[PDB]
Order: sequence, then structure tokens, then C-alpha cells
Amino acid sequence: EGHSAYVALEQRVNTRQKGIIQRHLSPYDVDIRGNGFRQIYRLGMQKIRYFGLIGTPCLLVAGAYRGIWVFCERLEDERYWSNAL
Amino acid sequence: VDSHPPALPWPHFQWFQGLDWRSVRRGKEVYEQVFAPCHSLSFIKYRHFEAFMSKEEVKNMAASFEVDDDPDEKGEARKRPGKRFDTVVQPYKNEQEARYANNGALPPDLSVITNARHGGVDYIYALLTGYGRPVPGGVQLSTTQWYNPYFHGGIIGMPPPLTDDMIEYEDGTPASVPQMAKDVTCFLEWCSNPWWDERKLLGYKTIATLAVIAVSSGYYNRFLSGLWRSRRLAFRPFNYS
Amino acid sequence: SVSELKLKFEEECAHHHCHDIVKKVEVCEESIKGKEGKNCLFQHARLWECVDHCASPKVFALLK
Amino acid sequence: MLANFSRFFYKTFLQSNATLIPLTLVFTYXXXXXXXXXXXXXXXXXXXXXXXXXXXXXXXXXXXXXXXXX
Amino acid sequence: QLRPSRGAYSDEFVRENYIKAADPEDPYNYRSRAFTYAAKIPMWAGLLAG
Amino acid sequence: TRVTVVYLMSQFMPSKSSLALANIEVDIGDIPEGKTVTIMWQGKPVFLRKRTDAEIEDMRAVPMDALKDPQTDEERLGEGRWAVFMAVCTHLGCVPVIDQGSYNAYFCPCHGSHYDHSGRIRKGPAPLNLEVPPFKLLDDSTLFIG
Amino acid sequence: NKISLYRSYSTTILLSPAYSLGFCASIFIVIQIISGYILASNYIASTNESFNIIHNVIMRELDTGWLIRFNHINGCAFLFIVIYMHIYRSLYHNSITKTSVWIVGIIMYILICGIAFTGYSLVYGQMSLWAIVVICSLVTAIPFIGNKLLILIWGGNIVSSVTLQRIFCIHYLLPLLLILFIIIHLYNLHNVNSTGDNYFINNRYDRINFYPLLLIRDVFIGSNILIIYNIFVYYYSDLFGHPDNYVPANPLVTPSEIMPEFYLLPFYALIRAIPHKVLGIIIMVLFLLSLTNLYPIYFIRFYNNINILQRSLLLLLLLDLVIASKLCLLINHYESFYLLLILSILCVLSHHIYNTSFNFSNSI
Amino acid sequence: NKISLYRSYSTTILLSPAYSLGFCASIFIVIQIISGYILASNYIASTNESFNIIHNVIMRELDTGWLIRFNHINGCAFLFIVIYMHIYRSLYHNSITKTSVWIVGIIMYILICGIAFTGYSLVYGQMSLWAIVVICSLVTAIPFIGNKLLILIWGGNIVSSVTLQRIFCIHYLLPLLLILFIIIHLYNLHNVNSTGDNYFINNRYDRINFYPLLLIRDVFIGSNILIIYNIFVYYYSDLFGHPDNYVPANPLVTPSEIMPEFYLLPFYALIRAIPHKVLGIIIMVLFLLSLTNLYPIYFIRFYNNINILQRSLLLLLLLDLVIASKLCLLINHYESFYLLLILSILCVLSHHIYNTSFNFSNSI
Ligand SMILES: CCCCCCCCCCCCCCCCCC(=O)OC[C@H](COP(=O)([O-])OCC[N+](C)(C)C)OC(=O)CCCCCCCCCCCCCCCCC
Ligand code: HEC
Ligand code: HEM
Ligand code: HEM
Ligand code: HEM
Ligand code: HEM
Ligand code: FES
Repeated sequence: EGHSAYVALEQRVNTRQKGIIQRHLSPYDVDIRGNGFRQIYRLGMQKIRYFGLIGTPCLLVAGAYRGIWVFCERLEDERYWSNAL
Repeated sequence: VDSHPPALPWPHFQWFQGLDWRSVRRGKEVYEQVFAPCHSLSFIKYRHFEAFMSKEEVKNMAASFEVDDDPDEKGEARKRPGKRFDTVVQPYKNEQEARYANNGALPPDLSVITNARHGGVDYIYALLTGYGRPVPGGVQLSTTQWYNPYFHGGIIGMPPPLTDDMIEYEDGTPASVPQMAKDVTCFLEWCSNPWWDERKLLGYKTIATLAVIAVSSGYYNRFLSGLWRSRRLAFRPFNYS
Repeated sequence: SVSELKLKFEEECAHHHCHDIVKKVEVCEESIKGKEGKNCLFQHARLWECVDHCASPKVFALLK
Repeated sequence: MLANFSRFFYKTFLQSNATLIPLTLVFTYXXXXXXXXXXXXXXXXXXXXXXXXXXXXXXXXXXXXXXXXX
Repeated sequence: QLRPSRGAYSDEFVRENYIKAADPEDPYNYRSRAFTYAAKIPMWAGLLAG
Repeated sequence: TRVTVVYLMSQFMPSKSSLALANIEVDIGDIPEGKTVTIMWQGKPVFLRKRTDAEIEDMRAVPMDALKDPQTDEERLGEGRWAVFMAVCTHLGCVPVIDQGSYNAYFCPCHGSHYDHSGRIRKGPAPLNLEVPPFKLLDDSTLFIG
Repeated sequence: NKISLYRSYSTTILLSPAYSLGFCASIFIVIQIISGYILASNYIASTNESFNIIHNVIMRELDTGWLIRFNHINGCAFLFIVIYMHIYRSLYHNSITKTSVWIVGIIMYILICGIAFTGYSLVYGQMSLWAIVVICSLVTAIPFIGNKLLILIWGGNIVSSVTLQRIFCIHYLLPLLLILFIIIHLYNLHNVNSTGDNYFINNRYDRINFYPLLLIRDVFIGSNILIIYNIFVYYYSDLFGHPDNYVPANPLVTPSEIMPEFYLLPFYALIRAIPHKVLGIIIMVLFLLSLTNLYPIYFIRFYNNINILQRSLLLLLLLDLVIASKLCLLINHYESFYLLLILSILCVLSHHIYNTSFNFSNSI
Repeated sequence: NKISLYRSYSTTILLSPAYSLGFCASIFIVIQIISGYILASNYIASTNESFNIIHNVIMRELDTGWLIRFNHINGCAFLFIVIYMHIYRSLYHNSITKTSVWIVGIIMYILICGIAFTGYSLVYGQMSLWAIVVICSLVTAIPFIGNKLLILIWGGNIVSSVTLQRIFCIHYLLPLLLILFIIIHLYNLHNVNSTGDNYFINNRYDRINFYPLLLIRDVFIGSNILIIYNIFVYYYSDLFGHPDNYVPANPLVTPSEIMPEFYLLPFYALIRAIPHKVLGIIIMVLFLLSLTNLYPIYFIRFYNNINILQRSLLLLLLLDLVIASKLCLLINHYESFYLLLILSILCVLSHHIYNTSFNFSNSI
């Protein structure tokens, strides 16, 4: 791990770290249900908003393609029903 | 394009349910008495019938036919009554012969037929109960051609194979055209997939076991993530004016 | 027998659920009269696809 | 909750692999291989019993005997 | 807010949302150890059978 | 290295036996005009017809649009007097029988396909025309199919 | 030293469950390798015995030879599904910055397409034979040395037993090279580490040990995806296939519609949307070569971040690929769908994966 | 940086031409891989049409399929000759000190023996069938599972096409594992370097660049070895084989003498010199396991020098092995040679490769 590209990068870029205090609890003292429903709600809402954002162009283009698909499908149905093939 | 077969509720297309085996028995009867001389089952052996038939019945059925044997002591050819391990009898010697007995058409092998056609079982049913319809205008039918809307192109070289009261079922069920079509379709479904019930059963067992593993491993993953999901950070401030 | 019931169901379904298809196939039958190399295979296939959607299941329920 | 029972259960079975491994083997056999597997097998056999291969064979032998008496 | 002094969660929050409820009769987490190992057992059993 | 690469590659070239069945030569003098003869080549049956002038005129009168698969006599069948075809119906598999067709030409009775003396499909479910092998006109007493 | 085992490799904490797709693909590679080795032990490659030895020996003489075959088929299909999800995630999170990992991945993708095609060729059925014929007809369009080349590929003017035997050897050989490339893939990744949901440069105090947390997450996600996989093996065994492959090959008859497997359809579209055969070949080669990142080499190039517009365009690319596949299958009967087929293909060919910083510069 | 290429790895100047045996072995591995891949692309494994397609289709229909087959046979023979010389050299210069290199080498030797056996089985001739029968009968002596295991291995009570197909798949697979183990062999060697004629601890000023001097020496020695190898491919093409293998196998008829290939004879001797079957199997396993150096594991051990006495005993080992092979094949007609066969086997089993410093110590 010490001879890895990401370790080399962190040594080149980051300074010698100082003044950082981390606190960790053992999993036997942490409840798996502790922050469950709140996180479910928050993440669901976030993903709903984000997909509503980034999905709009796809929705618009899919609507245009659906219009074209309907037109072509009924054109070909009319062609087949009149022996015009 | 040709007619799309309707989707029918088959007993083996149901929840927690497998082949009927009564339809399979009756379809075996119809196979023996109707299309044994025309179509072939290259993949089915007599011992395969020891699934809905008794051992002695299978033995007698096998002995009812004749099979090639090793050449005589002088090299002469021989015949021999069949056994359990012999494949069922072929109806024709070679393709040419077949084509000669069917006015140029070649009846295909029906060993995997339900797997070889789009919407298999339904299609076969729709093929057999579709023969009497009026011929469309502008279509010229030879003396050995018939109009079946489900065949590719609408014209088929197979004469209507099923007629009412053609076969006397052992269990007493009336042998109408739809009934016989249903029975042969079930029998051919068994021929194509003789592993239906074992496949469904193994599916249930595997899904249940994987579900147990998934629940336990999901709990353990959530437990191990607790160490990091609750981590806390603090930065000692600088001295700013 | 079940065959008579099958024919009855086919007639009912054709005249109650595929009436427009019946009218269309009758229209196309007139068109091809005289024309060379034209057939009503496609229209009749559509008709018998529409009819068997309703007629076929019912018969399939009347047999063991 | 169940502090005393938790201590007892941990000290008895879970503290040592000499007992946890036999415990998990017992769970594998008596609660997965003969409880889910065999149970689903029995359930499948029970639901589909009027159409069973055994049933078909029995009825067949009966009818064959009945026909042989004529 | 551009000179950080803390991570995402404040101590109070963690004391109310992640730390288990204390059991004064069980100060050594025997309950948690027992439950976790027992709930691991099914995974091992399924993997062995498979 | 050059010869070794050539040699390893030559291990994947066609086998001598497949090169013995590649080409055949069929005597053509014995066939009079207005006769269709069936032979066997590569397993595939082959129809050889000593086409006459009437067929040439009739097929030249055929436009290039009424054909499901648009081809012309010179486009597909250079030999004016000889028609060489692969006797296999394009739609499914059947052997078109001699004559008995609505065009006084090849007829597939399995489902009723009609191929003119040019081998071009006119009626029926066949999507294409009869395959024309890359036959070559050898001396006036033989024809080299291959 | 268990501690030394824990700390031998550390990753970021932002590995959402979407980062187990590599492990799922590994599971399916293992399944394919094992099933294929079992099948090959019962397989004879020839035009007189191949189709028969699959449907009359493998699936009816063994206890669960049918199960092995269904595993092989549906495992191929699900391997392709998981690989497509893997690629889509890599594009979504701007993982092209992992240059070694990306190049090795593209090589593996091309190799897997080849493996799937050659394997599908081994069932000497109607679809297998005629797919071989169509692809080789693509081959013979090469200028000058095309026809001879085709002969060398087939060992004759038609597909025959020697063709099946060489295809079998290729199908056996390639997956093992794929295994080696997977090893290289993982080696490069462990050299550069994983992106995570967001890209950060972390010191050891911000990273976590890979073992055993991520192995347990991989087991959990793998069990779920195996449930989904086995639902298809036992109840939809033939959903990812065409029934015409259950008809033994007939060189004298062509099927009504020749269609490849769902995971190769996009490539097929690129051939149907380009009328000129040579132009189609060239465009396919350029497409495959352009998926890589082998140019520039000695010009300074670096990678910037990705944004919402780019993510939305990625979704559009997915839509266009799906539409192109469906339409390229539909154009056989209906000729008015050429418009939408060509439109979707052109839209696919004009999708930006890497935002060229060279877009903006000044003239002399 | 061409200079960096020269200095990437350096070795000792005392590399006599005897240190090209590894390179020659790699040459014959490459030849075997290529010729075997070409053969396998024309091969059908089945008792009905195996012997026929080797002798009637591969050899007589291809342009130089005969040359491919002869290359393959004589390449196996020469690969074993070179490996035996390689092992003899490594024992002569006390190369057991390269612990990792030696262990990987022994694993590779076992793999190659298996590859040779499974390959010889594929020619469904008299010798192949009955060698399989004898070996699998030796399998039948295992306590409490000999018949269950034998049935599992053969797929039945008799060798058949399924057995041929298993053997074909294993023969195809194993050489690729062999290539991986060769890569590991060379990796370890580069880690610990070579011994040379004598062992010295040299600084960089006493070592030479490996490239291109030793590459050119390898080319020269390989050229000479290939001349010698081709003198057999073209003029003695069946010197190492047995004519009974040019007879299609009859399961009903047993050959007069069942003799394996000349590179397995020593093992065969161990079987013939031990009347009890279980004891023979145990001795075989112990022999193969004692060739390795996996014990002691945590006890302190180190290797001292080698001397003239050890080299003389090494010559004696060679003599005993050769005589044992010849006698093992002779004893089928001449019963009095059992004495000399047993004597040679006993002399072989008591040969000291590693002189253990534990031979000298005191008591509590
Ligand atoms: C860092 C990597 C960068 C990218 C490069 C690596 C990409 C991954 C590997 C690409 C494929 C390599 C294939 C090598 C195998 C030989 C190919 C071959 O000859 O195919 C015959 C194929 C046979 O054709 P085919 O039928 O297989 O082609 C498929 C055709 N259809 C469309 C029908 C499916 O080609 C030929 O026969 C043409 C002449 C070949 C001449 C050379 C023969 C070589 C014989 C020795 C091979 C030794 C292989 C084992 C050793 C190496 C592996 C350990
Ligand atoms: C008179 C002999 C004969 C009998 C009896 C017969 N068939 Fe056929 N069958 C044929 C021929 C000939 C064909 C070939 C049709 C074609 O290719 O045009 C055929 C074709 C078929 C097909 C192929 C349809 C397709 O889509 O290709 C099926 C399925 C079939 N038969 C099933 C049956 C069944 C089930 C029976 C028993 C009810 C039966 N046949 C009875 C001669 C027969
Ligand atoms: C060394 C590993 C492999 C071997 C030995 C192998 C061997 C075989 C064999 C013998 C067949 C023909 C039997 C049959 O069709 O059921 C086959 C079919 C097939 N293989 Fe493989 N295979 C291997 C790996 C793979 C991989 C990695 C894939 C890609 C996912 C793959 C995809 C296929 C496909 C698609 C088929 C045809 C599916 C079908 O029968 O319909 N194989 N393989
Ligand atoms: C056999 C198919 C493949 C397998 C088994 C595979 C396996 C893996 C594995 C195990 C990882 C690390 C775990 C992960 O991050 O998901 C990974 C990462 C990655 N793979 Fe693949 N991969 C495959 C195909 C591909 C393809 C086709 C590409 C496209 C070029 C690709 C690109 C990547 C990238 C970019 C990453 C790192 C993503 C990141 O962390 O930012 N892989 N792969
Ligand atoms: C992947 C590489 C290899 C493949 C695909 C392969 C394949 C084959 C095949 C198909 C045969 C039967 C054809 C014949 O007998 O002429 C064969 C025979 C044989 N192979 Fe290989 N082989 C490979 C590598 C090796 C190696 C490394 C050895 C080691 C010496 C070996 C030793 C043999 C032997 C001794 C025979 C039988 C000799 C004989 O024909 O009399 N093969 N191999
Ligand atoms: C596939 C067969 C083998 C190949 C291709 C192979 C290849 C090589 C190569 C290239 C070297 C380094 C160059 C040299 O010193 O000649 C080497 C060294 C060595 N090999 Fe092997 N080898 C093979 C089998 C074996 C076996 C069976 C052993 C027995 C344990 C072995 C033991 C050694 C030793 C001890 C050395 C180092 C000798 C020294 O420098 O003192 N090799 N091998
Ligand atoms: S097979 Fe020729 S007309 Fe149908």
C-alpha cells in the first residue's frame, strides 16, 4: 500500500496533517436501527429530486421518439392493410 | 405476419404447480395412435416413459416393436424386439423417403418442438385447432395444401390430423378435437422439457436458501458499517486575529 | 361435443368483438378481385388473431 | 433485556468455536437442509397430488387390471 | 463555515441517534455480542449448505 | 519466421477432400433443347436447362419492378441458352418440381411457389430467387459448375 | 498476523452498493467458467453430432445437465447485463480518470463479446449457422484480401465440422485470457484505488480497511443478484434466446429474421444503419477504437470534473442505444423505421465521454 | 530509455552453456502449445472416430498435419529430456537453496507428467487404452473408496467417449496452468538470481547485464537444440513411441506388453517393485512429496555446500534410474531380473539430496 499511486499522490499534495481528532464507537455500542427511517426518508427525497432533474431531457426526447414511433407504426399498419407493400 | 397464438392458462403455467401427467398420459395415447407414423421423437427412449407409466407396461410397449440387432454369425442383418434402453422407432428410413410419403413436405422432429416455436405450447395448440377456417381470397391451394392461419405463410402441407372421436381414451374422457390438442400439447411439453417439476422445485429451494443468506449477510453488513456511519471529527482551531 | 361450442363461440366473438375487423376484411376482399398477385392472407390472419383472443380461452376452459 | 439469558447463551455456545461450529452445523442440517428444503419438497408434493405421477401410475394399473377382466 | 471545526454530526446528535440504550444490569454488552453472533450463524449455515 | 507463419496458417486452409468436391464438369451435349436435367453437386441438386430463344424473349419482356427479387437475365444468367439453378425453394426447404408452374417453369408444390425460366420468384411466399452457382461455360460439349 | 491482513489495503467510505457490480461480474465469470468446463467434457464439435449431443446427451443422460446448460446460457446473459451496468456507472462517476483500469476494461469488453459470439456458434442450430454466415459476409467486404481471408476463417466455402472445431478451440481458449485480464484490471485498480461516490484525496485516517466489511457487502449484494439470476434459470430459462436455435441447422433454408443476442444488437444496428458495407466495417472499427483512451500519448491531457448536463446526456445515450437495438430488429418488415434507426445511431455516435479542454483556444 | 533496459536485471558471469536448459524447456513448451492448439482444432474425442481422425483426417487431408503431429510428439519427448537435464544440473550445483524456485519446479514437473499422460490417452489406440486401464486399476486399491472413485473418474465401468472427452478437456487445460507456473518460476528466479558454476555474493561491479548477451547465448543454444530436435522429427519420427499405438483399441484384446512412455518408466518401476498395491500407492505419494522441500517449516534450517562425494552419488542415482526403467520393462518375460529391479529401486529410494546438519548432535 505504501508504494501505490494514490499514496504517492497524498504525500505530494497533502501537507503533514496536524490537529485532527477522530472519535469512533465500536459497532456493539451502535444501534443498526439508530438512524434508519430518517436516512431512508432523506435519501428517497434526494433521489426523487435529482432524478426529476437529470431525467427531464431523456423524458423529452423519449416523448418525441414516441410521437415518431406512433406515426411510423400506424403508417405501416395502413400500408399492410391496403396491400400497398 | 401470421396470427399471434392466444395466451392460454396452462396447468403447468401456474403458481407452485407442475405437469398434469394425466394430460401427458392421454397425449402419449394420441401420439401412439395418430402421429407415430408421420413424426419422430429422436430424443425419447422407452425407459423415459417410466415416469407416468408402470415398469411392466413400459416393458410390454417396448417389446411391441422391432429394432435392429447385431449382425448374424454370417454377417446377415437381424431384427429384435425392443427393450427399455432402445430409442423409439423412427417412422421413415431417410429424409427423401419422408418427403416422398408427404407429397414433398418433410414432417419435422417433435422432440423439442415446444422449445422450437414462438410461444411454444400455445402455438402448437393454436396450430392443431385452426384447420377448418375459410380460405382467404386470392389464395390458390393445391390438393395437398391446407389453410392454417397460424403456420408461417398461411399454407401448410399437413392434413388436418385430429377428428372427433378418433381415439378412445382409457380413462373415459371424451376425445374431441380441442381435448386431443390439449393432451398432445401437454405430452409434447413433457417431451421437450421432461424436467419441469424438478426444475421448479430446485428453483424454490435455491431462492429460499439465497434469501436466508441475504438476510443474514445484510444484517452483518449493516452492523459492521456502524463503526464508520457514526464517526466524528474535530479540528483544533488556528490562532487568528 | 366441444367442437360445436367452439364454433358458436368463434361466431359470437367474431361478430361482437372483431366486427370492425370483419368489415375491413370484407372491404379488402372486394379490392383484390381482378388484381393479379394479391391475397387477403394478412387481413384474415388479423381477423383470426382477434377472434381467438376471446373465443379460444372459453373453449379451453370447457375441456379436462 | 434478557441480560442473564444473554450471558448464559454467550458463555455456553458462542464463546468457543468448539461449540459454535457444532451449533452452526446443527442449524445447517436441522433448520435448512431438513426444514426449508425438505419442507418445500413436501409442500410441493402435497399441493400437486391429484395430478401426481404416482397417482397417474396407480390409476393406470387399476384401469389396466379392469380392462384385462374383459 | 469556511473554517471548519467539526465533522457532519454533533456529539448530541450521535448520543440520540446511534448509541444504544443503556442496560444497567448488563455493563459488558453480552446481549449485543450474543445477538450478533447468533444472527451471523444463519449466513454460515446457508453458505455451508450451498 | 516467414515460412513458419505461412505453415501455421496453412494448417487452417481447406482440406484436400473439400477441394475435390469444389468443382464438377457436366457434359451438356446429351441434353436437347427444352429439357431440364437434375444433377448432384456438393449435395445441392442442380437444374440444367438448355434454354431456347422463346424463354429469352419472354424473360427480357419482364420488367424490373414486378419481381419480388429484382434481377434480369443478363444480370444473373449470362449464358443465354443455358440456365443453371440450385433446385431448392428459398422459402423453407423443398425441391421445385419441373414445369407444372403458372409460368411454364419451376414450381414448388410444398406451398406453391412459382419461378420463371429466369429462376425469379413471381408468386408465393418465397422471399428470394433460386441460387445461381458461379457456373462457367466450358467448351461446347461440357459445363464447369463451381 | 490478522492485523497485517486487515491493513494490507484501504479504500474510501463512499463505496455505495453500486460499487459491487465488479464483484457480481466476477461471480458470473466464475459461473461461466465452471459451467463451460463441465459442458466441454461432454461436447463433440461437428455438423453431425453437435446439436444432437447437446439435446440428447447433455440434457437427457446426466442428472442435471439441463441445469448446467441453463446456468451457462443465463450466466452469459447476466454477465453482459452486469457489465453494462458497470460501464454505465463508470461513465456516470467520471471513472475514465482511472486510465489503466479503463483501458483494461475496454479490452475485456471486446474479448467478452468475442467469447459470447463464438460460444453461441457452438450450438449448431439455425440461428448459430446463419449468424456465422452474416458476420462472415461482413468479413468478405474487405478490399483486396477479403475472399481469401474468408476461406481461411472457414476452411472452405461453407461452415463445416472443421469450422465448428476451430470455433470450439477459440471459445475454450479466450475465457482464460479474460481471467488474466481481470487480474490485471484488479491490479491496476489496487494501484490507483476506487473513486467512490465523490472524488476526494484521503489520508490513511480518512480511509477504511477493505477486509472484511467490503467482502461482506459483496457477499450480500451477490446473494441478492444471484436470487434475481436464479429466477431466470429455473422459470425463464429461454427468455434470453430465440426459439429458432432449437431447430437443427439447415444450410438450404434461411430463417425469416436473423437476429443476434440482445447484448450484441447495438453493434448489429451500426451495420444496418450504414448502407455501404466497407463504410460500416470502418465505422465499427473506429467505434471500438474510440471507446479507448490511447490518444493523445505525448500531449499533455488531464481530466476535469463531471456535471449534471453530462449525466443527463448519459441517460440520453442509454435511451438511444435501446431504441437503436429495438428498431434495428424491427426494420425487417416495416421500412418506415429507418428514419428513427438512423436518427438514434447518429445521436449515439455524437455523445461526448471526455470533455476536451482543447475545445477553447486562440489562433496565431 | 534503452540504457534502463540493459540494466533492468543483471546476473553472474559464470553462466556456462548448461544454464540455457531452462530456455530450451521454454522453447519446447511454446512448440507444444502451438502444435497442440493446431491439433485440437481438428480433433473429435470419441471412441468411434478418434483414432480415425488423427490418422486419416489430420495427417492425410491437411497439407502438413503429419508434420504438426510429429512436432507435437517429439516435442513432448524432448521437453522431458531437457527437463531431466535441467533437474540434474540443479542437483549438481546445489540449487535446492533456491527454495521457491525449486518448489515451483517440482510442481511444474508433476503437472507436465500429468499433461503427457492425458495427452497420450487421447490417441485411442491399444497402448493408450490399456495404459489407462492399468493406471485406473492402481486407483482401485484405495481403502474404502476405490470403486466409487474409479466409477466417478471413468464415468462408468469402462473407458468410453465420455472418458475421452474428460481427458481431452484436461489435456487442453493443464498446459495453461503450466504456463502460469512457468511465469512464477521465472519471477522467483529473478528475485533470487542464478547460481552459476560457483556461488558468490557479487556487488553490481561484478555482475553483467542480462540483455542481450544471454539472450544471444540462448538463441545459439536453442538453435543447436532445435537442429538435434529436428533430426528426430524428420528421420526418426516414432523412435520414442510404440507401434502398438498404431492399432485401433480393442477393449476385448490385451497387448502382449503394456509399457508407458519412456519418461514415466521410473514411476512404473516403483509400481512393479512393490507387490502390495496400497503400499505402492503410499510409496508413490511419499516419493513425490519428498521431492519437495516443504518440511521443516518453522524449525531453523540452512543449506551448506556440495562436494565431490555428493556429485558421484548423483551419477549413481542417474545410473540406477535408467537401469530400473529398462529392467521394469524387461521383467515381463524374464523373472530373474526382479532382483536387479528391486536393488535399483532400493538404491534410488535412499539417495541423499539434502545433507542434514541434524545428522550430528548430542543427547540430553
Ligand atoms: C495488452 C493486450 C492488447 C490487445 C491484444 C490482445 C487481445 C486479446 C487476445 C486476442 C485473441 C488472441 C487469439 C490467440 C489464439 C490463436 C488464434 C487463432 O489462430 O485462431 C484461429 C482462427 C480460426 O478462425 P475462427 O473461426 O476462430 O474465427 C471466428 C470466425 N467466426 C466468425 C466463424 C466466429 O483464425 C485462423 O485460423 C486464421 C489464421 C490463424 C493463424 C495463426 C495460428 C496460430 C496457432 C497457435 C495459437 C496458439 C494459442 C495458444 C497460446 C497463446 C495463449 C496462451
Ligand atoms: C399425415 C401425416 C401427419 C400426421 C398424422 C401429423 N402430421 Fe404434423 N406434419 C406433417 C407434415 C408433412 C408436416 C410438415 C408441414 C410443412 O412443413 O408444411 C407437419 C408439420 C407439423 C408441425 C410443424 C408446424 C410448423 O410450424 O412448422 C407440427 C408442430 C406438427 N406437424 C404436429 C403434429 C401433431 C401434434 C400431430 C398429431 C396430432 C401431427 N402433426 C400429425 C405430417 C403429419
Ligand atoms: C473455459 C470456459 C468455457 C468453456 C470451456 C465453454 C464451453 C462451452 C461449450 C462446450 C458450449 C456449447 C455447449 C452448449 O451450447 O450448451 C458453450 C456454449 C456457450 N458459451 Fe461457453 N464456455 C466457456 C466460457 C464461456 C464464457 C465466459 C461465456 C460468455 C459469457 C460463454 C458463453 C457461451 C454461450 C453464449 C454459449 C451458447 C449458449 C447456448 O447454448 O445457447 N462461455 N460453452
Ligand atoms: C469481466 C468484466 C469486468 C469485471 C469482472 C470488472 C471487475 C471490476 C472490479 C472488481 C472493479 C473494482 C470494484 C468496483 O469498483 O466495481 C472494477 C472497477 C472498474 N472497472 Fe471493471 N470490470 C469489468 C469490466 C469493465 C469494463 C468493460 C470497464 C470499462 C472500461 C471497466 C471499468 C472499470 C472502472 C473504470 C473501474 C473503477 C471505477 C472507479 O472506482 O472509479 N470494467 N472492475
Ligand atoms: C494447450 C496446449 C495443448 C493442446 C491444446 C494439446 C492438444 C492435444 C491433442 C488434441 C492431442 C491429440 C492429437 C494427437 O494425439 O496427435 C494431443 C496429444 C498429445 N499431447 Fe498435447 N496439447 C497441448 C499441450 C501439450 C503439452 C504441453 C504436452 C507435454 C508434452 C503435450 C503432450 C501430448 C502428448 C504426449 C500427446 C500424445 C502424443 C501422440 O499423439 O502420440 N501436449 N495434445
Ligand atoms: C517447464 C519446465 C521448466 C522450465 C521451462 C524451467 C525454466 C527455467 C528457467 C528459464 C530458469 C532460469 C534459467 C536457468 O537457470 O536455466 C530455471 C532455473 C531453475 N529451475 Fe527451472 N524450469 C523448468 C523445470 C524445472 C524443474 C522441474 C525444476 C526442479 C525443481 C527446476 C528447478 C530450477 C532451478 C533450481 C533453477 C535455478 C538453478 C540455479 O540458478 O541454480 N526447473 N528454470
Ligand atoms: S417450401 Fe417452397 S413454396 Fe413453401
